[PDB]
Amino acid sequence: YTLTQPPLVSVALGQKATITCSGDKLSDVYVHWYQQKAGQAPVLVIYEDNRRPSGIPDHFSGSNSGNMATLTISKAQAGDEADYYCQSWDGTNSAWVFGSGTKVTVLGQPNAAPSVTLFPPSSEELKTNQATLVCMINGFYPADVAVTWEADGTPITQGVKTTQPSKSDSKYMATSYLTMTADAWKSRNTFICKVTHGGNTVEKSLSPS
Amino acid sequence: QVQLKESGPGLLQPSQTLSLTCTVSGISLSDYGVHWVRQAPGKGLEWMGIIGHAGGTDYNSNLKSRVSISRDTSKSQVFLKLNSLQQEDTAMYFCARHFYTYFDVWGQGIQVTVSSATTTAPSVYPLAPANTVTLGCLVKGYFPEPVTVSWNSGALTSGVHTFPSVLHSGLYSLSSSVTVPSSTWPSQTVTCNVAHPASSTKVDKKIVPG
Amino acid sequence: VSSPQLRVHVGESVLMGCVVQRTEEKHVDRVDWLFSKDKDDASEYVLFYYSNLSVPTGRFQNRSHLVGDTFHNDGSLLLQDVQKADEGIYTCEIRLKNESMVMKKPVELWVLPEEPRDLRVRVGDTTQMRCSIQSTEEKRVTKVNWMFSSGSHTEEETVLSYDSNMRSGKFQSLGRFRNRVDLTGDISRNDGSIKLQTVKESDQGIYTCSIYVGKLESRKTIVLHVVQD
Ligand SMILES: *[C@@H]1O[C@H](CO[C@@H]2O[C@@H](C)[C@@H](O)[C@@H](O)[C@@H]2O)[C@@H](O[C@@H]2O[C@H](CO)[C@@H](O[C@@H]3O[C@H](CO[C@H]4O[C@H](CO)[C@@H](O)[C@H](O)[C@@H]4O)[C@@H](O)[C@H](O[C@H]4O[C@H](CO)[C@@H](O)[C@H](O)[C@@H]4O)[C@@H]3O)[C@H](O)[C@H]2NC(C)=O)[C@H](O)[C@H]1NC(C)=O
Ligand SMILES: *[C@@H]1O[C@H](CO)[C@@H](O)[C@H](O)[C@H]1NC(C)=O
Ligand SMILES: *[C@@H]1O[C@H](CO)[C@@H](O)[C@H](O)[C@H]1NC(C)=O
Repeated sequence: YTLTQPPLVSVALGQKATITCSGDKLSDVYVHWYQQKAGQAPVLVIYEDNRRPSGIPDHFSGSNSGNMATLTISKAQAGDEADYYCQSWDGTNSAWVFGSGTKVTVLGQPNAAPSVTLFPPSSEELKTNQATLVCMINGFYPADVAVTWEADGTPITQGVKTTQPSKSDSKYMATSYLTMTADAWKSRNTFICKVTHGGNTVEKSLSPS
Repeated sequence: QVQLKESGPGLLQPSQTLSLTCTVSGISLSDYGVHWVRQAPGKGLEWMGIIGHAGGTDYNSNLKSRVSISRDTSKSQVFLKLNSLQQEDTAMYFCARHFYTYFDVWGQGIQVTVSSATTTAPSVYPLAPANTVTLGCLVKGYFPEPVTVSWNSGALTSGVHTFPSVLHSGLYSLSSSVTVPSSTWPSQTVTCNVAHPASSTKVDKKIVPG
Repeated sequence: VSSPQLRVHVGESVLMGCVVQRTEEKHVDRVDWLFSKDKDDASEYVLFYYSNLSVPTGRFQNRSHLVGDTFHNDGSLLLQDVQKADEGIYTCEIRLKNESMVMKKPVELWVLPEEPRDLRVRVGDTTQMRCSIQSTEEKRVTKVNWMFSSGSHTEEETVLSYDSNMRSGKFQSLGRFRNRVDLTGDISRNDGSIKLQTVKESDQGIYTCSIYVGKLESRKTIVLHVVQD
C-alpha cells in the first residue's frame, strides 16, 4: 500500500513547487512529509498536515484537503533538490504508510565547467602487475559527461569504466578508471583522459611517474 | 545529542536470518516507541514495524511472521530480526523515533545486501600528483557496499570529496579526494582512512609523495 | 551576556531547560537551580540535585520538579502554577563529574497578569481554547487532553485527546466534538491549544485542559459562553 505521488516534479530557481499526496479519506488523518537526499536518512520537513520544524526553511508549507495533501516548496532553492515522501496512517489495517515518492529537480542552475584531475598508478599497485589510472571530474553542471581515454594518440576503450554522475550541492561529480597491466602502463608514452562537458573537451596529460 | 544509530551485518546469504540493532542515545525507551523502516534500491520507504514505549509491537501485514522486533532498555537498544532472507530484503534499513503521529528522528541507516557472493575486502591505494594540491585515495575491489572514507579521522573537515562507486565483475570501486594548500601536505602528513563494515576491514593509508 | 526571556501568565507552567549534550553517559554530578529577583540581591535555591535525589525547596517546594533525565545529563526544571512573585532570574548550574562546571544563561521570567479564564463565543462561529506550557526546551509535552463538562454534567466528555505514543493517525475527539474540534497549537512546541469550529448552544460549559510533562500534569479551566444573535 502506497499513497499516490507524482514521480517527478521540476522547478526553476525561486519558482513554486507543489507535490501532491493522495489517499482514501486522507483528510481525516494527519499527513507528514519527509525529505531525502543522495544516500541520506530522511528528514521531517513538514508534520501534522500544516506545520514545520525549526531548522526547516520558511518556504516549506503543507496542506490537506479533499483527500489530497500538498507539500509546497515556495521560492525553490538548489538545496531543495531531493526526494520527498509523504506519510500517514492506515486506519483499516493498523499501520503507518508512506507515499510512492517524488523527485524534485531544481532547474535554472548555471553551467559550471568541470575541474579534472588525472592520477597515475601507485607503486603499491604496480606490484600486483596491475595499473589503474584515475581521472576524476569535479564541480560541473549539468550532469552530462563523456570520458575518453588515449595512449599515444590511440584511444583505449576496453578496460575502462566510468561512474554515473552524482550531486554535490552546487555541482555534479564523477570519475573514470582506466585499468591497464604493469607492462601496458610502462610501455606507453603519454596517457590522456578526455573529459567532455558541453562543447568543451578538457584533457589532462600523464607520462612515466 | 539525541541519536539513533543502527548496526549489524552488511552481507548475508539467502535463507539466513537478519538481525539489526538500533542504539537510541540520549533518551530512554521507556517513554518512546521506535520504528523500523526500510528502503529497497529502486522502491521507496516501507514500514516494517514498531516497538512502542510499552514494549508492545505491531508489524507490516506483508511482513507477516518472519519479522521480529524486540529490545533491551538496559542498553537502550532496539532489535530487528528478519527471516528467510531472499532478494530485495536488500535495502537501506532505518530505525526512527515515533513522536505522536510521525517520525521525528531517524537513524543514519544501514545498507544490507543479500547475495550469494562472498565478501571482498578493498585494496587501498594512494593517489598523489606526478597554490593548492589535490590528493587522493583509491578504494578498489570490494563487496558489498558501503565503504567509508575519512581523512585524518575527520580532522580534514573540508575539501573532502567522495565519488560514486563503479560496479565491475561483482566488485565495487571507489575513489576519494582532498585538496589542501601548498606547503601543507609536504610539511604535514595527510592520511586516508577507509573502512569496510562488511569484511570488518579498516585501512589507514598515508599518502606518500610520488 | 543576554538572558533568554520568558513571559508567562500567572498560574501557568514554565519549563526551563538545562541540558549538557544528552549522552547515554551520566556525567552530571550536581544540578543547582537558583532564583534571584535582581542582582545586588540574594539568591535562593529553587531546587538542587545530587546523587539521584533532588530537593525542591522554598516556595518552589510544591511546584518545582526536575523533569529532565539526569542520567542523560538533562537537568531541566519545570515550575508549575507560576505566581507574580516568581518574576525574576533563574540560573542553572551543573557540576560535571569531570569537575568542570556548566552554567547556563540565566533566564528572565516575566510574569504577566492572569489569563481571561472566561470565554464568550457566538453561536455558529469558531473560537479558540488555548492551553500550553512554555519552555526553552521543545518536545517536552508528552500528552494533552481536553475534557468538557457542563455545570450540569455529573460526567466528563473527551473533547480532544492527543498523546506522544498514539497508535492513531490523528488526535482523538469523541462524540459531539467530532469534526469540529481541531488543534491550533503545535504539541511539539509544548502547545496544546485547540479550536472549536461551529459552536452550538449546547457547547456551553467548562472545558478542562490536562497537559502532561511525563507523570506531571498541569491543568487549566475555561468557561465557555455561547450567545444567539
Ligand atoms: C567536562 O565535560 C564537558 C562536557 O563534555 C561534553 O558533554 C558531556 C555530557 C559528555 O557528553 C562529553 O562526552 C562531552 O564532551 C567538556 O566540555 C566540552 O569541552 C570541549 C573541548 O574539549 C568543547 O568543544 C569545543 O567547543 C568550543 C566552543 O565553545 C563554545 O561552544 C560550546 C558548545 O558548542 C560551549 O560549551 C562553550 O561555552 C562555548 O560557547 C570550540 O571552540 C572547540 O572547537 C575549537 O577547537 C576544536 C578542537 O577541539 C577545533 O576542532 C575547532 O576548529 C575549534 O578551533 C571545541 O569544539 C565542548 O564544547 C565542551 N562541551 C560542553 C562544555 O558542553 C569539558 O571539556 C570537560 N572537562 C574536562 C576537563 O575534560
Ligand atoms: C534514580 O531515580 C530514578 C527515578 O526517577 C530511577 O529511575 C533510577 O533507577 C534511580 N537510580 C538509581 C536507583 O541508581
Ligand atoms: C503539591 O503537592 C501536594 C501534595 O499534597 C498537592 O496537594 C498539590 O496539589 C501540589 N501542588 C502543586 C502546584 O504541585
